[PDB]
Amino acid sequence: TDPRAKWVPQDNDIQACDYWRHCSIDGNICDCSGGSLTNCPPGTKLATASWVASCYNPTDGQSYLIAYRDCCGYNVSGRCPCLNTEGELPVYRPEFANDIIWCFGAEDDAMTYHCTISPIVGKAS
Amino acid sequence: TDPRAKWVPQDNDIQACDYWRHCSIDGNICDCSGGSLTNCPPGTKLATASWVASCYNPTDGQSYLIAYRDCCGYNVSGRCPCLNTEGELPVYRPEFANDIIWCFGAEDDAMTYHCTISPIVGKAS
Amino acid sequence: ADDALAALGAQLFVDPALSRNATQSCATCHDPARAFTDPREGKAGLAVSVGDDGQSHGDRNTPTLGYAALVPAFHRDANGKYKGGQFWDGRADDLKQQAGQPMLNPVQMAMPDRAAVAARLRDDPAYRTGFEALFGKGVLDDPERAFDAAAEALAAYQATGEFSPFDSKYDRVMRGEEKFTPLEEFGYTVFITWNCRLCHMQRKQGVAERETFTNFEYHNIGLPVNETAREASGLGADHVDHGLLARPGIEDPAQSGRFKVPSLRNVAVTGPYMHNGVFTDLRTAILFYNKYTSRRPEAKINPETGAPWGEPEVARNLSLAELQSGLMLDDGRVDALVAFLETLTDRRYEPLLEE
Amino acid sequence: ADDALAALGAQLFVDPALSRNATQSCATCHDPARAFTDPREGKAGLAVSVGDDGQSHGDRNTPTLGYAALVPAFHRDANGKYKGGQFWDGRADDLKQQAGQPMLNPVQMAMPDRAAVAARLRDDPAYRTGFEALFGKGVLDDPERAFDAAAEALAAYQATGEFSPFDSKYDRVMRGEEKFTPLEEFGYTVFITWNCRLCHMQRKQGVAERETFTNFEYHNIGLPVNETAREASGLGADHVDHGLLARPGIEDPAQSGRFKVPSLRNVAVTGPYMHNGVFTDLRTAILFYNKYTSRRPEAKINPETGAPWGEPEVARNLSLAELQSGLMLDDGRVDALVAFLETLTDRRYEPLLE
Amino acid sequence: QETQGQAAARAAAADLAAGQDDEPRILEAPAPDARRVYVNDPAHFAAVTQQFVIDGEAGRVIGMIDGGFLPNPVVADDGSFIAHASTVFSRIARGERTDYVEVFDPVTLLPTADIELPDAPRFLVGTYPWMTSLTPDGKTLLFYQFSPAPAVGVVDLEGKAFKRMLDVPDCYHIFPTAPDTFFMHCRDGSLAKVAFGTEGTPEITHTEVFHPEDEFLINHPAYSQKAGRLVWPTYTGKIHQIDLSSGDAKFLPAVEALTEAERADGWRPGGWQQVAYHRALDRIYLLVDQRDEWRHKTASRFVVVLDAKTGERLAKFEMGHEIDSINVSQDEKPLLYALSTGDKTLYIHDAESGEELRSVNQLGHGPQVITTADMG
Amino acid sequence: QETQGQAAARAAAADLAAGQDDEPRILEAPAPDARRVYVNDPAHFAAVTQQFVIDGEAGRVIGMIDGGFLPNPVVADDGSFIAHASTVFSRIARGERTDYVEVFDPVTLLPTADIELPDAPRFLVGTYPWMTSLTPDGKTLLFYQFSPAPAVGVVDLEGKAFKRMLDVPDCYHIFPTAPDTFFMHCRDGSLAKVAFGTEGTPEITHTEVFHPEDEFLINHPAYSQKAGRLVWPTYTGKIHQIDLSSGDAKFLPAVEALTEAERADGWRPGGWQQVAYHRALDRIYLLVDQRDEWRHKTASRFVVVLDAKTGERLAKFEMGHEIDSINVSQDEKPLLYALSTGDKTLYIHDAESGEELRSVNQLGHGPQVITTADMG
Ligand code: HEC
Ligand code: HEC
Ligand code: HEC
Ligand code: HEC
Ligand SMILES: [Ca+2]
Ligand SMILES: [Ca+2]
Ligand code: NA
Ligand code: NA
Ligand code: NA
Ligand code: NA
Repeated sequence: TDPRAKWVPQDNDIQACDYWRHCSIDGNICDCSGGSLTNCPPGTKLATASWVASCYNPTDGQSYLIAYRDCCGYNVSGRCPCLNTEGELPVYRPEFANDIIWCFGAEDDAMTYHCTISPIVGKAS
Repeated sequence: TDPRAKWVPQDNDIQACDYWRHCSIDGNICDCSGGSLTNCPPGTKLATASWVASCYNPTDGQSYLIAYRDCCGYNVSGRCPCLNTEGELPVYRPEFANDIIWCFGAEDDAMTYHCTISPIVGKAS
Repeated sequence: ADDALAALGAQLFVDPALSRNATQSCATCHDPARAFTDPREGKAGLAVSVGDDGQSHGDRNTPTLGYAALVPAFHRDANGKYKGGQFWDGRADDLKQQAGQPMLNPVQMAMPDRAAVAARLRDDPAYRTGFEALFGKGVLDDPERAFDAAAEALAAYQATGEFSPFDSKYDRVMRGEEKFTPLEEFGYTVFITWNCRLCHMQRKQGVAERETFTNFEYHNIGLPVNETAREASGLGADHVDHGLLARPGIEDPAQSGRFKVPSLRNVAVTGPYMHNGVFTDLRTAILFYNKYTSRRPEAKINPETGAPWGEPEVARNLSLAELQSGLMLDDGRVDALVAFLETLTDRRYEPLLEE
Repeated sequence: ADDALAALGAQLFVDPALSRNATQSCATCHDPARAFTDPREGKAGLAVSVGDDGQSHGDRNTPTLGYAALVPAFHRDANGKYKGGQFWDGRADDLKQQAGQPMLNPVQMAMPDRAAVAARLRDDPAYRTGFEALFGKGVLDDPERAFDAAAEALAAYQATGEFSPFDSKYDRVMRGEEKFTPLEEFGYTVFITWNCRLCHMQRKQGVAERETFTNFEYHNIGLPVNETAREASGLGADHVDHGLLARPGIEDPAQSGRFKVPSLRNVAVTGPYMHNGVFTDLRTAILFYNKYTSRRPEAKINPETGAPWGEPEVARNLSLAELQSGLMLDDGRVDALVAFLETLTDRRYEPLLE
Repeated sequence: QETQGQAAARAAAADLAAGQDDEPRILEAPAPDARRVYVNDPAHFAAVTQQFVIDGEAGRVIGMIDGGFLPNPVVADDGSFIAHASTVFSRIARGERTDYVEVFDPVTLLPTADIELPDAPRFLVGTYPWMTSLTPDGKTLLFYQFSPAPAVGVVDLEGKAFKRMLDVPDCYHIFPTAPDTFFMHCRDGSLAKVAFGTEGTPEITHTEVFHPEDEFLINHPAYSQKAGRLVWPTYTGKIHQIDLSSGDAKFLPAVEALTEAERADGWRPGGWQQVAYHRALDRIYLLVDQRDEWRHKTASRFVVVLDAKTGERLAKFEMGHEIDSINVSQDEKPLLYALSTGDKTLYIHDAESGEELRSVNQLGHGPQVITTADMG
Repeated sequence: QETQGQAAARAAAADLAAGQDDEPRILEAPAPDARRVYVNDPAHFAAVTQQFVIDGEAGRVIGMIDGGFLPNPVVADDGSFIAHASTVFSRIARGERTDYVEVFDPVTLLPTADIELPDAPRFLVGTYPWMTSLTPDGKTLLFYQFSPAPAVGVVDLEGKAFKRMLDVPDCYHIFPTAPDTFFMHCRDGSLAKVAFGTEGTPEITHTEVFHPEDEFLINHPAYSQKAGRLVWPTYTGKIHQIDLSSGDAKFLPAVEALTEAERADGWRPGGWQQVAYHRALDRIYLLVDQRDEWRHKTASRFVVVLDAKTGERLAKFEMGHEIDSINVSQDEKPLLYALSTGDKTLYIHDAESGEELRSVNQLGHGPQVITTADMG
């Protein structure tokens, strides 16, 4: 709860904003509106695009690529809001930018933002 | 601040929920979104319908009839929310009921609730 | 002056000598026993009045003189709303300007001119004494002076408490001397929360000192022609009553079909209703307003004839913003409103209310 | 043991005695100097390969044998997607069932039957020794056991280190031994965040131990017919390649037009591209994906022809959900993907990149 | 004592360590059961709104449903679907109005129907459960209209079509009792029974008047469609009970939720859904607190529990939060649900002992309406 | 001392006592002036949003405008009109997408144009003022598209119609310099100048690369169309200045908003609208605080003010609140506007001394963007 202090990751609770995989999340944790860490809630639509970040995992000391994907087609969840920005770059480097609504590829052309999932898609580097 | 306490009217600040004319208001005070105590904000539409209440004026000891009228066609203002129910009766006595959106007769068929005004229409009887 | 000028006007008010054939006074058409309205049946019932010649009918219903002294003189307010005046179309500025006009109007008292009126006044020694005491010697020898003084006396008389007593049940209840029945109370609640109050209350907000249940504005509510009255008047099946636009000096086409909002005081005893006397029953006048708000078939139908209300005489400039309230009056609310409007009856006419 | 089995398969692999006129071995089409693909120029370029008869051409491009050992045995998964197997249509279950079929294919090596194979095996004293040492005395006298044993040896050979060394630059960067260049890291970032990774990564999520840049699934990406190859195959221009639907026992019409996702390892040196070798150049392969995403005129045009791509050979069961990404790759991103894919080249073929 | 967020961290970490794959995808919510509870958020009159689908047993959000301006939610008792009547505009809160009913699948939450209501016929009011109602067979949705006059709209959910408006007398609320019948509460202090068809003036029959003009019946009565029991508190905690199980109204003896001494010391009901009824127990639950008489929409901190037959008080629970609405699950050992508009939090209590068991926060901007299915 | 609500009660009591009548009516806002300020609430990505129009002198809301999902507000420097590009859906957050431009009268707040944008072309992103942009003449509105590729839409406000999209290269933001010309910022480090006649490809010309790969330019620079000063801070607090007043780009001396020591001890810009530029005074204003390098979007409690010609610091203010965005009035003795997303409150400061004068609270759910008109 010091906002300007270096972000301290934890691996014990996925609903809180300091969970290690949320290091560059912008919005809401889908685990808090009926999805899960890596799945969308019912009635929403899973985008295919993603911004990515290398998030340090305090547990095994390894860095993993989290490819954030949005669940779209609902109004914002309003539960478990978080904005982190580890390694986050301005819009002109979109692959690393998180103000952008990554709902591209979602079924039914869904582009409204409900929440975001935090899957590992790789090792850093 | 005791919410269950008998309400105590004042005649010194129209933006506060204990202002005497707001004794059966439900919504938001129009004065707080560019209206005034008795006028709607720009871009909204003034209903012709109302609900009424007898509100004691502590400046002069008289009770007045306040015919609340809504300003409609905009999303709820979100400023100066208030809910009072002096003399307020259930829905089947609609002239005294304040959960109903009193937007009837507004220009352009506007029925969304934005805020409410508090004009006097008579002395109490 | 005060008492004496009113008392002179009391004598003129009742004096048939101001009509050509001397059959007719103010009081003939403005009968004090019927809230200063005309009880006489003519070729169109009580809708329009019969003049001194026994034959001619007017085209407009004879209104009450009660509370008329509360209306401001004619003017345009800064909103651009015309306000006040006398006659249903406001063509007289005030009571004094209005008073001489039924004397010279051939369809009413029918005196040929001012000198003829002056001649009648000169013949009564009580008028010679009363007129000269107030307006100076030889007043009755100058036709323009005599006519103007007579108008003045008459205006004064209509300004007395006799005309505006404020002793209705509503007045008593507002002073805390009695209380409304639950029905009357519901009627008042309805009147002040529904569209009635948009036109039939003096003020847009705040409290009036001497409420007369009109804002004195001009509105076209879209009434049809009263065909039997219009036939009796003889003005022609092609004739259009333009309301306010008929006031000389008003040229604005948007004023066509608009009429002065009447005071609802004594309304229960001054039937029939509207400027052409088109509705017999107070209830019907109330139900008229549902044509603009109700989706039901019956709301298109004048319950007195079994047929549609009818096409407006003037189908433009209707007060649609006020009239299209989006809420219909159910029968319980009409009843309540009838109850309430009955409390606006002055004490002396309370006995008239049974019938 | 398994050493000897694969050592036997290493012999068979380069032996033209397994072709009717003895003009070609597995290595003729799957050239080790070319990441186990065919260098030779036939009637339709390098799009399809020429059999033992000197004239017959196939209808499909010869694929690399690198990393093919990592592919699981053909199966239908719990989500009802087919996965794994061998050949572009998965018609062979695994490497063992696949190995026999070039020997007997008349448009390829063109041996008449298992007996002619056994007969040719039995003519070599080294095979009599090597085979009888692993499978028992007389195994070459039974055509069925002999053919099966040769298929085993070849499958074992294809599963050695040599075919799957994991020594690409990509592998070295994942072990922390070097770093991508800026362009290469941009391309990798783009590869895992664009739609590529929905198909060309082993897992949906997590990290794979031995990534081969394919999820082993079957997809119709809407490719046109390759006109000169189809002509050289002589299968007739009324012919339709139905992909997985051609696997015996697949019946579901939703599988028509779908092919196995190729591993992208060595992709930079195994041109031409796709099941029918339609695109000579890697960058054209990348750009094909823009036809489903980009507004621009040039996205309809195959830069190799200057003409529209062509209608899909099979105009149904297109993987639209994956392909209609809503985002077009600009030149800079196509550039960066080329660089990243170049880093999937095994060490020994880095000299081929030019 | 291990929270759901912690349990999920522990499981994701095991998966990552075991190298366990899994495809990112759209979840189905768990099968509807008795401990599913819906919370609607009218968001203090905002133009768009949310409903949260919550597993009461776990205290976990399992889904959401978006809505428009002051929608009316319904839930089929049998659990086969949910629906709402809702209202949108072409430019947020301005321009062309479209009123419509959606039916949704209770596990995918996908709309299985979207039925336009002609001529913007919905009643726009702070949300009252019994202004939109399902018939017991789940085939028909009934919605109140106020303007231009009281009427009831008939929507055929099976054929997915608006059928008709019914004219009714000067009455309010809609309590269905049969595929073609419902009751309303009338200004005159009667109930009206309304028996309708596809056309024709409906058969409208009034009961006896059951209360004086000056007892005020609250806007949020409890009604158990399965029991045919209508539980109607007044402003003083006096409770009317009407038995409609026979298809006709029968008036049960009135009970007092508060004692005479409580009432003399200022105890009154207050809130939004100030009453709940548990059908299998035949128990009534009432939100009460010490308050001035005209503070009847304020939160309360106490629930009294009374036997519906005798009016005997069974418990008085100190809720320990500012509670605006209550309801109960309809299973044995029911939960008592206590929703705070102010805290935007559903507190879930053991209804026998009153003990707070768990809670679900972050439930929108002004959540007010708790709905459960009676699946028993 | 007397608040607006109190002064309001005194006036209304005097009208009552004096019997003054007055007609309930729709107000007009006052004439746009230099102290008028607009605050946009993207509402943490809610499907509907609000703009508050504020008299900064009195610290009084004088109007509001509704928007849809992540609208882009613009304000005509001359005060002639305001506009936004906005996005709605047929069923709150789902169904058919409509992107449109509305123009409003700036005193009635009535829409004067509603121009539909074909094929849902808007870039949906947390709100950046220079992703949608008026030409200096106010006849043309230009909006950024990211999908399927960077492009720029041209909307004719005079004719009230969409015109066409322009193909651009891999560039971001839109800074209009004339009726037919705008600059963007490109991935490769250059600026791109885009000149478009009515047809064909636009003529596109790059500057040199003016910053490196490792140097990160914020999403919210400040651009004064009237001065043609583009003011672009980086993550460290270094500030790029590009003059565009000649119609071509000319790079002014780079400058540093923080001292080498302050960087060393943790001082960095951070927030949303981290930078403001006052044209008359030629003076830059920069939200900064002590923070880690990847906490660039968090609130900052300090503002520094420095000369744009020289680089010299003129003041450092402790704002006394958590501030996300800043801007300034463009008149003499400007106001410094300090917007807190977390407090939903606009703090209004004397820009000369940094003292807080007044404030405006309850500005929605997550207010982030301040716009002012430059009218002198
Ligand atoms: C033949 C019947 C008749 C007689 C006699 C008559 N009036 Fe009238 N009076 C009417 C009619 C009819 C109207 C409405 C006329 C119109 O609007 O054009 C009217 C209107 C008025 C009004 C206007 C009131 C209002 O609310 O608009 C006043 C004042 C008035 N009369 C006073 C008098 C006086 C004074 C006399 C005697 C000098 C008089 N009347 C004689 C029939 C009569
Ligand atoms: C648009 C303003 C307006 C509104 C709203 C309106 N009235 Fe009127 N009312 C009038 C006008 C004007 C007349 C005169 C019409 C005419 O004769 O042309 C009138 C006439 C009447 C009369 C007949 C009076 C007489 O002496 O002839 C009654 C009764 C009446 N109104 C009652 C009501 C009631 C009750 C309501 C509420 C349902 C109501 N009005 C709403 C303007 C209004
Ligand atoms: C005349 C050229 C030719 C020769 C000789 C040949 N192949 Fe192939 N190979 C191909 C073609 C063409 C395909 C793809 C055919 C298809 O998909 O139906 C292929 C496919 C394969 C595959 C499956 C690869 C994948 O990713 O699906 C394996 C394994 C294989 N060959 C191994 C061999 C072995 C072992 C030999 C020696 C017995 C051999 N090949 C001889 C041309 C040849
Ligand atoms: C729907 C899943 C899918 C997606 C997404 C996809 N691919 Fe492919 N890719 C395939 C399939 C299947 C083939 C083989 C197609 C065929 O030959 O019929 C293929 C073939 C290729 C080839 C030629 C390989 C060879 O050996 O012939 C390259 C290069 C390639 N893809 C790159 C990409 C890139 C880069 C992306 C991201 C832009 C991409 N693909 C996206 C499924 C996919
Ligand atoms: Ca009359
Ligand atoms: Ca190839
Ligand atoms: Na008639
Ligand atoms: Na005229
Ligand atoms: Na070819
Ligand atoms: Na088959």
